[PDB]
Amino acid sequence: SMLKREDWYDLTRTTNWTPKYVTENELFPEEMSGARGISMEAWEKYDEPYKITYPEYVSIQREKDSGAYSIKAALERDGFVDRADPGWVSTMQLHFGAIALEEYAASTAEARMARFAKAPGNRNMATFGMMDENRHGQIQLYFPYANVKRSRKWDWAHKAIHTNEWAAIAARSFWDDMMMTRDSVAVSIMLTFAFETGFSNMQFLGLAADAAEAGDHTFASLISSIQTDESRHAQQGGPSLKILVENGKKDEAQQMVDVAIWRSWKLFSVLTGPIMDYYTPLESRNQSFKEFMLEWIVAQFERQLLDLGLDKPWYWDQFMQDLDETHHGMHLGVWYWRPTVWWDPAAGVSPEEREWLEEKYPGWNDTWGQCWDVITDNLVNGKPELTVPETLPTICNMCNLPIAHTPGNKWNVKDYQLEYEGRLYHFGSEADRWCFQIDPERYKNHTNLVDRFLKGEIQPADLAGALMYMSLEPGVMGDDAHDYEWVKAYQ
Amino acid sequence: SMLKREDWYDLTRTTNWTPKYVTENELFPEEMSGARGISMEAWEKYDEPYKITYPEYVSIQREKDSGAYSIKAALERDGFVDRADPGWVSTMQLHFGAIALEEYAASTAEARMARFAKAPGNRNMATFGMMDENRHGQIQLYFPYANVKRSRKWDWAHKAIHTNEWAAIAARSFWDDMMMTRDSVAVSIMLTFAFETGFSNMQFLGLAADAAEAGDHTFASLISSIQTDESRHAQQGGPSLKILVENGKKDEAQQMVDVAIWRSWKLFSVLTGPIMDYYTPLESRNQSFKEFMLEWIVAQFERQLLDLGLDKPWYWDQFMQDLDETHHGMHLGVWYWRPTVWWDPAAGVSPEEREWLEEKYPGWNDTWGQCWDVITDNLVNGKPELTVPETLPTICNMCNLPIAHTPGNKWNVKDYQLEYEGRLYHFGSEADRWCFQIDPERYKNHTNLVDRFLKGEIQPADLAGALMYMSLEPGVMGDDAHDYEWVKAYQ
Amino acid sequence: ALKPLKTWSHLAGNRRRPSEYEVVSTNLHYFTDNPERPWELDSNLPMQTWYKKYCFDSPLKHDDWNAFRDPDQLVYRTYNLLQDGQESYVQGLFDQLNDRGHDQMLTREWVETLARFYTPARYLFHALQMGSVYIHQIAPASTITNCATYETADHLRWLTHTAYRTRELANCYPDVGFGKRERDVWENDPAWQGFRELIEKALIAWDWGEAFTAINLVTKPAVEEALLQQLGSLAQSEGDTLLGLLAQAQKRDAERHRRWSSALVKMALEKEGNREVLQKWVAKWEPLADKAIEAYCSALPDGENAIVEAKSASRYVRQMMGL
Amino acid sequence: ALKPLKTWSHLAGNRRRPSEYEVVSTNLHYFTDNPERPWELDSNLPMQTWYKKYCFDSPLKHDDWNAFRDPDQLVYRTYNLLQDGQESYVQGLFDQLNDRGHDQMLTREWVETLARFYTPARYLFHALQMGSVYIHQIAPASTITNCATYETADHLRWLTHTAYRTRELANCYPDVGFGKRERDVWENDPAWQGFRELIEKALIAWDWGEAFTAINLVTKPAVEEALLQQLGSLAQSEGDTLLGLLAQAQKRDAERHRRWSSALVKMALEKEGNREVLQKWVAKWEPLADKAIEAYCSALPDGENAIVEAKSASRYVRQMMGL
Amino acid sequence: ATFPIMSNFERDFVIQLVPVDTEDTMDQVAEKCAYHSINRRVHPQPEKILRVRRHEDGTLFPRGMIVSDAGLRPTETLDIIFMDN
Amino acid sequence: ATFPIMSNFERDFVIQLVPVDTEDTMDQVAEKCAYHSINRRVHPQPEKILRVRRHEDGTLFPRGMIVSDAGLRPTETLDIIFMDN
Ligand SMILES: [Fe+3]
Ligand SMILES: [Fe+3]
Ligand SMILES: [Fe+3]
Ligand SMILES: [Fe+3]
Ligand SMILES: [O-]
Ligand SMILES: [O-]
Repeated sequence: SMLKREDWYDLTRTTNWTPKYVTENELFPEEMSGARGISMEAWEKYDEPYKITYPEYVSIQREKDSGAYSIKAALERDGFVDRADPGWVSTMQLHFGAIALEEYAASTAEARMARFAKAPGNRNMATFGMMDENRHGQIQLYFPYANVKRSRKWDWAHKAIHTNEWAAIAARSFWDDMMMTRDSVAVSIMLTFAFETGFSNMQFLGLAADAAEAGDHTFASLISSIQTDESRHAQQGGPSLKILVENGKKDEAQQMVDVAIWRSWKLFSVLTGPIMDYYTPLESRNQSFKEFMLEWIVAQFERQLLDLGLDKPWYWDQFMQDLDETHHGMHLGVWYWRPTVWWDPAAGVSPEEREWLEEKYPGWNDTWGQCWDVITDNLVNGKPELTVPETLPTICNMCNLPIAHTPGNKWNVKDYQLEYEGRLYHFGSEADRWCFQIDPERYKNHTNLVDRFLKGEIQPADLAGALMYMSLEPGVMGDDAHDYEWVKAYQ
Repeated sequence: SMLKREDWYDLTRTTNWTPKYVTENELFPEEMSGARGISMEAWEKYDEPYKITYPEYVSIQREKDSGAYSIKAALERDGFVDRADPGWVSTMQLHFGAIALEEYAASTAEARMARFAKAPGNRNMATFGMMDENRHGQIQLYFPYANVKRSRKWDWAHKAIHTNEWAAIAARSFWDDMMMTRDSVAVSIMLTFAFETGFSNMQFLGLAADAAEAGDHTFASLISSIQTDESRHAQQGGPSLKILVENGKKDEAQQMVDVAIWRSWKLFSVLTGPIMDYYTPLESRNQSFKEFMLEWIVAQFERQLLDLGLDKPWYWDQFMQDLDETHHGMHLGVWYWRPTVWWDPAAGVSPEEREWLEEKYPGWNDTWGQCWDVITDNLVNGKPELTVPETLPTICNMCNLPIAHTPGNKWNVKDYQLEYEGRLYHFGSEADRWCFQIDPERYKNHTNLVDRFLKGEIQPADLAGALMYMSLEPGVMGDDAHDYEWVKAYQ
Repeated sequence: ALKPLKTWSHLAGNRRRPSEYEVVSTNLHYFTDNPERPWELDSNLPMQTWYKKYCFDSPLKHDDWNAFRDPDQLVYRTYNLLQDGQESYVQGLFDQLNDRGHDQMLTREWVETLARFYTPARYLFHALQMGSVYIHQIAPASTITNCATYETADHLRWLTHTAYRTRELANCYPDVGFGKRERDVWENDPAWQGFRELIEKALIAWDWGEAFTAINLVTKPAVEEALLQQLGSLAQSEGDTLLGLLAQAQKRDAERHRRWSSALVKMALEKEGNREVLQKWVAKWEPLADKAIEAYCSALPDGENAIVEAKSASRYVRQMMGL
Repeated sequence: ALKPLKTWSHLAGNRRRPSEYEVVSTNLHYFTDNPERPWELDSNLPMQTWYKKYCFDSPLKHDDWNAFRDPDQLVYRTYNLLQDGQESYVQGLFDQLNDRGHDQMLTREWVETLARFYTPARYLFHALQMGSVYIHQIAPASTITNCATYETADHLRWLTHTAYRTRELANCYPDVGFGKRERDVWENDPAWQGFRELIEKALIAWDWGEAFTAINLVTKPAVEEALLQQLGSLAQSEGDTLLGLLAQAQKRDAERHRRWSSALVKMALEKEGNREVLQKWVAKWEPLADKAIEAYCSALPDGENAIVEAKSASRYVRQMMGL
Repeated sequence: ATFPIMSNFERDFVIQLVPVDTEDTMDQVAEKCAYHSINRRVHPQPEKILRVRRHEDGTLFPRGMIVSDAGLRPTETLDIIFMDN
Repeated sequence: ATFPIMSNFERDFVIQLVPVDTEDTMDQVAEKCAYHSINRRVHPQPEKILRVRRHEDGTLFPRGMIVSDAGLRPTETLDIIFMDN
């Protein structure tokens, strides 16, 4: 007979001891552990609410890969990818480049808690996390690999994060901040709580739904399988937050949350927002990016924060507001500067699309619509050259994204500048600037692409030079997703 | 360390002994074993060319069901079945009703060799066969079960073989003859050699290809998985045939082959032929049913028969010829009598379809085309009542299928009658009649549907009575697959 | 028009939504639709006669055998999940005890015992496989047949362990004749002739109910207690840990066969007269089983105690069903 | 325009079509793209400094660490196929020996030995898990990191067996204090302090190459010979068959960790000066391992022979790589 | 007087069950057969005359012969062919 | 004389890099900015005049002031707004 799990589980994580041959601070250096003056004994109250053990893990997970790899092989020959809507193909190419290697990096992040956390339960859960992101990294490489002979853009699933292309820098900027360069407790707050539980869990759910609506079952299955792994390590930051609040640290805990939610939101506004509201064909659109954010992301944070003894971040109302705006900007930026990315951006501004956009966001046409009026007239009138850029845009020094906002009849584009130690920084929002101000030694000598351009680091020092600098050539440089088909609606 | 299979395999099938407490004829009754005067020692040369052992089986097969059931669950919600071409839906409904329970019956057939065969290798291979058809039976029930709330026709996946509907009688007529009512050696010849190796192996391959071409991956995966099980027990009849020829029995062996190939061909001409050439949309048609038969079925038998020391059956040339004809008849029969089946038959005689039919079968329009001219004119001219029947057709007393053939400008419909012991039998071909003549005690008092009708066994004794007798009601009774859409091509 | 149903027509109005098991296993035999003409051919064919006589005319009677339900509820898919698990374990044992040099550590005396008492079981196990495969093809309902299908694969499973361990033993003790000698032991060793007779005779009981009783209720209990329980406890105490474990692993299969036989018996007892029928068949066969157990166990060490234990444990199986 | 390639750009022109392994494991770390600023933030951040110092400035040097290849070629998918197999076997053992009453049959003396020599290994095994998880996060190439990932799950695998068997032992011998006493044994038993010191000290060697050597080439060989090889042969001869088997099953993991460490060492030897570097690190740590093995094995039965055997078998591992 | 026969209509594709009367003329047999073939799957030939021959051996029945006198076995198969005499 | 600034063009959606000269007038700054916004994403307003104010504090530069005298930090962000004076 076998024991019930309940009966022996605690012994798996009864693994703390009082070092003798070396010191506690030597075995658990503060810069890696982040124990924060709170004692081993107090970290031992850490109690993960979803428990699992080695034999359960390897068993359940062999079952997941079996199914997912089996779905893949069964559908491989039908090559759905050759007849998918190109807004969808693009969606996949962006997902794989931005995510594959960051997922794999997340295993080191988990390895950070596995060695360095003073909570034994945290250390074991992180080991499974480590295993998990090894899975997400590997599979999210195996999948797009099916497609290398179709286009060089698929090579970017591997190559992206190895490049100085702007989106990639933005990506590393976020992840390195969140998970690669913080102490253990901080990783558990900023990554597993704020990002994974806060965003990527509901996002992956929605993305599988979308994939299925697009008739792409290989990818729907891929995403949907990854997602079932999430909560098992996503759970990790909650118990940390409790310990920090129950002891002397509501403020330290608070401040990390404020930082991780804002930084996540920003990445999410360039990577997911545009997709929902512009690449997804009109008639597949279940709900708007603002709606999605309100139903599935925002009320959930409020719940969690209330339940942990924390407050809404200072910027919350501003966040609320920016749901009407940020991502429209991010989309216009990406489409306008499309040769600078590795997928084809979908314009998504046909007449029908535009009345959808106006239902979901009243004011759209008399703000965002204007820039698009000009773009459109230009393509109708045979001036396509005025729809691609001759300069760089100003990049935020925190999120490494263009500084944009509301154009047209309610113009409101602001720059949240800061002079610090003889240098001028640029910020896309009050929050991005505040992230820097609370911890300037963390960001101080970093340089964004514009900085680099201006410093002579990009040579030749013109647009073709920045293309080379970003590893982009014809073949991968993005163009209009639907090859300008939607222009015919206007002649 | 583990042994190599090669090293211990023979010990798994070293299981023959010389009974003492009972007699050899008592343990192996001739009517079940069919040892045929050939000794235990001579049956022991039986050597299956594809070997497998218990741990390999349960391992490999857990892998197959995992994938197949996983594909099913992943695609369930997309409900492809609600937007599949109705010629395809029909194809599936016919497949499930005619096959599910016959596959499950095949396990008893395998159980026949497992207990009763004097070749130990045969007895073990049959055990795996037994396992296999348990799998084919079960899964081919689990699958259509997803679809019970869509139409009562799906209930026929279970109910068909329980009914006296004519197709079902035809089915039982074939299977019971082939595998349920013969001695062990005979089952191994007539089922695994002639039918499984001869027909159903290449057929299932083609049907998976078709399913995939139709964008039905659940079913493509289903069929394709079943098929990978086939050769492991399909192999069984070959070694039997060798033993019989190497000892005094080329004629007995010959005659069973002649019988099983003709009986299979007939069933295949009503169940597969019509599908290939008429339900499959025109532009999915990889090749004709005649072509398929020539490439994949006929040259293969010639090969096998030559390699075993056997000859081509007496009817071979006739078989060759009938490839131009039999199934067109079978299709016209099924469509014309469509309320008598449990799927919707596809007419498949649009202008485009008809010029395809004329490329593949020169003479089609000036023979088969004529009946269809009349059907068509009638539907154009608002006389749909002349396209459904007011009588039964003459049924063959061997294959339990209508007696039909070439109509129109080269009329050639023949009846191969026989008076035997004061009763008149009807036969659809020289071969069907000959099957009866070589072994009349096997078929003598059976009655086909027409017999039954004429004997007063069907009451009320009219068409509505035969509907009840066949368990058919509105809901399941077949109509034109595409609801007569193709009639518009003619007005 | 007829409405689409929630489930198969033959299952509608069950209150509880039918399980996978019920969906793929029930009401599948069609030969029982026409007790006068089982098969769609002439009604005097020998097979017509065989089924009428041995299935339909059995004294063991029920109005609705299709109501039978495996308590383990096995289907192919879950049979192979269970058995792949149990095979990773057994093949694991084989791999790792080899690695350890386990066969080298056994004493000559024990090796001699294996050749006599263990190896030749490949015949007895193949003959159960034949026994159970016959119940399959003659039983009156698919759910009965299915239990017998999976039990027949277990029987092959055991033949297979024995075939395997037999090479390993031959490889380790080449002079003993493992693999060559078993037929003559099966055929001529007094220790085997109790069983050999039991099984040869039970192999020609064609009536489905008498086959079930003779194979499942009588022979199996006796083979299991003698070859798994007794030789296994012996194995363990003589230093054969592999066979002590192997044997206990196979007894898992046996306990499952017992659970379904017991459920069948339980169902047969709903009808007046069946207990007497079953009790009568048991009395005809029990004496051959007693003989089997006597001739086998008496030649073992501590022989007489093995006989008392095997006799009473196998009787216990039947006592528990109410027989 | 750039042409679609046959494989990843970083793999093109390999002659042989890249394996699954090569496709999902190679060239994945991006922190090594800018040795001067690993992370996309300020270059003076403490983590920037940690990686520069402990990864980039390691004396163990190679121009292309990305060329490293697991000889076992493990990926997540095949790691879980292997380990599910090996776990069906071990969980199988646990289930079936319980059923047998195996823990009841052990002698008091042996039970006392388990509490002292076996149970407290949960600390030593958790500390290897920490050890290997650190190599993961500091190693210079993804294929190195991966070996260390799967090894860290094995280490958890072993902690888990021990945690499990520890309840079963507490359940069977409630007076002994299994599960309550291990910390004080780990902390205060002279038999453990050799290892405790070895592992506490090796746990703060931050340099990636010195961590690899101290954990994989020195501590592991010594923990494995002492706790798996020696306590397991002992277990078997004292009648603990479960632990004799359990321990041999875990040594499968250890042999795999050895195969990749050996491959790494083999690769490091392509460069002049690395042998000396590795040899130097070994000399610093070997004396702590010797002490570990002495303090543990000397307190065992036949103590001195266990020390000679464990010493020489663990040295053998290193000798075979050319060290 | 009701008597079963099997009708093999010229230019049809199928032999069929056709109940006739024992008092019917060949002409009346042919008419009860056409019902199931003409304007269903065979085009009328009104220039022509429907004749009845026994299928097994090709014997031609006069138009005016009644079923009663033809010597048919129940269920016997009959050719129904187009002629001008 | 080449001097970087960040151009926040009225009714555009994005601030952008615009290299100007230190000898340029505000008018000439505004013209080098419009190049990147007018008829790309902003509609000309030829009834109007393009003016330059400092973004941080809203100071308005006369049309005729040169970059040299404006007191700008390299990269300083400038509003380019439509007025009639
Ligand atoms: Fe992940
Ligand atoms: Fe995650
Ligand atoms: Fe099959
Ligand atoms: Fe088959
Ligand atoms: O995850
Ligand atoms: O099959």
